[PDB]
Amino acid sequence: GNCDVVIGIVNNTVYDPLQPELD
Amino acid sequence: GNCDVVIGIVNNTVYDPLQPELD
Ligand SMILES: *[C@@H]1O[C@H](CO)[C@@H](O)[C@H](O)[C@H]1NC(C)=O
Ligand SMILES: *[C@@H]1O[C@H](CO)[C@@H](O)[C@H](O)[C@H]1NC(C)=O
Ligand SMILES: *[C@@H]1O[C@H](CO)[C@@H](O)[C@H](O)[C@H]1NC(C)=O
Repeated sequence: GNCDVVIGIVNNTVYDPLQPELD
Repeated sequence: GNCDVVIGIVNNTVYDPLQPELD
């Protein structure tokens, strides 16, 4: 989904640890 | 497994998110 439908929402960054792994 | 063992399996491409970032 996109952040244009959900009734209650917040802003935080999903880490996806692989970026660290790649570098 | 190996592709031969399963029945009705269809040739297709599976995409990996990690490879693009690495390159
Ligand atoms: C009620 O809940 C919504 C999320 O569904 C939130 O945006 C809102 O701030 C809340 N308001 C009150 C008055 O509880
Ligand atoms: C699926 O059904 C068709 C019927 O035309 C058949 O040719 C095919 O062998 C079947 N798939 C199998 C057994 O995986
Ligand atoms: C595609 O499927 C056929 C099934 O007859 C197989 O012979 C062929 O090797 C497959 N293609 C691949 C692995 O690229």
